[PDB]
Amino acid sequence: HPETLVKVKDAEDQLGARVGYIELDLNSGKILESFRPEERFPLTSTFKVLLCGAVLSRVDAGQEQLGRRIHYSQNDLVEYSPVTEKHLTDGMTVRELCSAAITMSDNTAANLLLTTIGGPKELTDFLRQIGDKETRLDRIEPDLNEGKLGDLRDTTTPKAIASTLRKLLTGELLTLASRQQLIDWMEADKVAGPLLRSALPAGWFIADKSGAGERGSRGIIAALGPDGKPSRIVVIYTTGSQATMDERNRQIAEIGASLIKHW
Ligand SMILES: [Cl-]
Ligand SMILES: [Cl-]
Ligand SMILES: [Cl-]
Ligand SMILES: [Cl-]
Ligand SMILES: [Mg+2]
Ligand SMILES: [Mg+2]
Ligand SMILES: [Mg+2]
Repeated sequence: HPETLVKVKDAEDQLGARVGYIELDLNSGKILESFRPEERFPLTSTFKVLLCGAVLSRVDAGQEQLGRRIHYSQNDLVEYSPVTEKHLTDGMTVRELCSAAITMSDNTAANLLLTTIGGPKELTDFLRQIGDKETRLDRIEPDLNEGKLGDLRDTTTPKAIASTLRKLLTGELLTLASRQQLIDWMEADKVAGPLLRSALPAGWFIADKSGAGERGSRGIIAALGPDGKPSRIVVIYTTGSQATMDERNRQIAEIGASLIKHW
């Protein structure tokens, strides 16, 4: 909607950075709205949904078990690891790690999951296999969050990741049980959801994953809609801003508020 595009432009002006935006119809994949849809942005922590997709593909294939216990050590622990820092001595199962990575934004959990699949290159190969030609993961947390100028590492485009999320959450890439488990993780309540959840109306469905990195990187991918059922995918990315985190959050949240208002 033009009203949403105005809010995307206002965000670029206020934040002093590029903003990328896409909305897709969930059922058809038709592009409803877009702004800088094929420009590159850091994935930031939005990659964690793609990662758990890859894990679930391996579960479907009999190559991984959700109940497999992963044991790890103190120097696997990186910053922003609220769940994994509670399990150094007992380990965590693969399903516990995906829940932690997606719902609690746990960096160590995502790194351990990356190990389970064989690393960033294997995630990139899985993406290529399912038809995503743009998205790339090169590094693990927190390195992938650096957001360096002119660096193509750990980037996607809004259009590419929107299409990939649609492939994972709908149709036949994952089994129904896997599809439902990924949605469950993404729908689970989080500690704070400033970008879309905070103002989302009661009774709306939302399955989302946000990310924040260095150098102004911020992103969210989501499936959402009224009446407890998703009907659109929205992706919003920015990088480069040196505005405060609160200002960055507020400008992105206004884009979401407009999407909902003019739905
Ligand atoms: Cl454009
Ligand atoms: Cl573009
Ligand atoms: Cl492993
Ligand atoms: Cl959020
Ligand atoms: Mg050990
Ligand atoms: Mg649930
Ligand atoms: Mg809820």
